[PDB]
Amino acid sequence: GVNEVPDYHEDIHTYLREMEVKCKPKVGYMKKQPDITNSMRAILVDWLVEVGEEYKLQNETLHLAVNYIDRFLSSMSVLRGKLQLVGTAAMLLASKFEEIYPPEVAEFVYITDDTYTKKQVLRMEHLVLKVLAFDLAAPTINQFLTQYFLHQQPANCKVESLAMFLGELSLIDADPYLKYLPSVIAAAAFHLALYTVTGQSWPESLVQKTGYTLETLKPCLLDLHQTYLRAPQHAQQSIREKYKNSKYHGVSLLNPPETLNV
Amino acid sequence: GPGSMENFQKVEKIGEGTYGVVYKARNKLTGEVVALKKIRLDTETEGVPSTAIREISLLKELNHPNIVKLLDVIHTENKLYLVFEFLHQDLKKFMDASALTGIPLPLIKSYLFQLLQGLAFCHSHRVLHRDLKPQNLLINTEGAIKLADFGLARAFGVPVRTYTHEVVTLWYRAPEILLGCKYYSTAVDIWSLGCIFAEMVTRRALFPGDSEIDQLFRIFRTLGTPDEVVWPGVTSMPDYKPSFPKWARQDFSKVVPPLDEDGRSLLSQMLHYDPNKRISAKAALAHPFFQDVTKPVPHLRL
Ligand SMILES: COCc1cc(Br)ccn1
Repeated sequence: GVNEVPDYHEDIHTYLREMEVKCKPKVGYMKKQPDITNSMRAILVDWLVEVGEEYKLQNETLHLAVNYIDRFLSSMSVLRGKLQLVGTAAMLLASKFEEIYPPEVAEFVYITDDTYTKKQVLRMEHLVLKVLAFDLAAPTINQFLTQYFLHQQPANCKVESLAMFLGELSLIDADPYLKYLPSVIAAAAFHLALYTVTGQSWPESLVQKTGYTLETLKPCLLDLHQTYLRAPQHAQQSIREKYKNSKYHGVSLLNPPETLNV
Repeated sequence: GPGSMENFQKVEKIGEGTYGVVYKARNKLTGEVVALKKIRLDTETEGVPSTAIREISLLKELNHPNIVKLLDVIHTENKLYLVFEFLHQDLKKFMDASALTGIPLPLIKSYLFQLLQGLAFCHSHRVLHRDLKPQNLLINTEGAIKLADFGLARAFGVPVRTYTHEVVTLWYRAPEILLGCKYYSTAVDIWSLGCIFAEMVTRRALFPGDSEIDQLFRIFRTLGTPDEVVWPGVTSMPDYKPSFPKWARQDFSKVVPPLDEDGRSLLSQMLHYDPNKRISAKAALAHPFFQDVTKPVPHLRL
């Protein structure tokens, strides 16, 4: 029904496809950052996963913040001492956009363990807004996933949660995931989740909607399948912890498949 | 962005809100008349307001003749000026000056048709307006009408998730919001436009309640109290009570007597209880009521 906007879902999907291209970060910004690395970014994202957990924020909020951060770091060079300030303002701006009840600024100051001042957080909020030119309605993995979910026959919560999980894992690791558009990571995540749980594959009907096939998704899928296999070993564990919770059906506890036959 | 307050000469105040003050102003170099909305970040205990972040981000991407254009954003350290395309009046003020004569049927039809275009454009870009009312619809001298004030708007996902409750000025608020429903969608913007359609005809609010529960009751007395047949799920809704009086639906020719058969048809589809059956803006544009509008689609601005 209307909750799925039958009259507008195609218009909206096409528009998200256009915007994801405009909102895309520079794929190789880290090698142009003198003082920060993929590893440091991973630590930041993992931490933002914990903040969203602690403040019971929407997963959408988390995705928007990472989008803001990656875009910011594409044109602004940042000292390792200040990375967390960028992340904090990003989370704030994402929360004010996407949350019914955003945490107050002071709570954001609190989670940085008084590394920064309220004044510093609000000034980075302004800088981020300047740098992004207030373009904050960015497409996320989640906005695509939720549409892809409408193609399940029938709906399966394990599938939906697992896909969300795999999408989240991709936020952590700029190499390789900066090179994939949200819509593609989402496609990979959905197919992997579906395969893992039910044995089925990326459906015909999503080939109609998206123009993507197992062929076109294959690169991303091979990466996401590795990330899934290695996830217990990753330095960063906050997403696995989160997805043990019953809220997400404990999906981090499912066993990845050993092969995709793709 | 490429704008500077030195290029503007203020002309007069034209409005205010918790948003702040709005001035009519003139671009001293191009000649362009604009509305400046000032947001005093000066008071920034919480930094830039969420209303402004939403308004700006959402308006950036909505270029359409029937949506007011954000021309620019001047972001000083002390203040935030939104530069808008200027429109001389709002629909509420015009109706107060449309005295008793009323609005001629050609002009109602034109306005409703433009409003649907604007709204269809919003829904097509994953934006709910969530405060459609006559005060927030601007008219110009050329006969255009444009959705304005996107401070309460919101970027939605598909399917929608739970958003802020008791959104929408009360008289224009949909049954599903009033009943505390977990999820609401594009259908709430249609309801508001429905209420507004009626209001353009009569020059009086269709459901002017003075509380949530009074609002419901006025709706129920007009369209009948909904049950499982007209609206499956209704009796299961969080703020649905079995004790609700059961009013019979009055014939629709009595709700807005001057309205023709086509008008009545369109209005009934805009005011359908079931959000799932309520007409979309996109479908409503094809309704026979509009067959004979020939006012040129107004042009987009630069
Ligand atoms: C478009 O110019 C009229 C106007 C614009 C705004 Br924003 C607020 C009040 N009045």
